[PDB]
Amino acid sequence: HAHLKSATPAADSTVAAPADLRLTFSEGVEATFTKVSLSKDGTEVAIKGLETPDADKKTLVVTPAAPLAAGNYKVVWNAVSVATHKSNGEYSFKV
Ligand SMILES: [Cl-]
Ligand SMILES: [Cl-]
Ligand SMILES: [Cu+2]
Ligand code: NA
Repeated sequence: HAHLKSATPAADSTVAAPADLRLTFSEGVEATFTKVSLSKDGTEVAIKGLETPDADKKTLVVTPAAPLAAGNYKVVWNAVSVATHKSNGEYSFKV
């Protein structure tokens, strides 16, 4: 199963408004079937796009519609690996 190994913004870190979120998994994930919920103080934030650029499909780029307002973000993810297996988790961060 795909484990989330790291993100940027990194879990609990503080950053300036990033362009996007990068989620780096122990395995290839499918952009098509993978879900990522981004919420800011308990309100859905608009994700415009999910993509795996590289061919290993290990890094998931999650592009919000707007650049991110300063504050507290919860990421809830439901990965679907290149072998079709579902895993899930969550983490927080701030800008
Ligand atoms: Cl995990
Ligand atoms: Cl959304
Ligand atoms: Cu597995
Ligand atoms: Na199976």
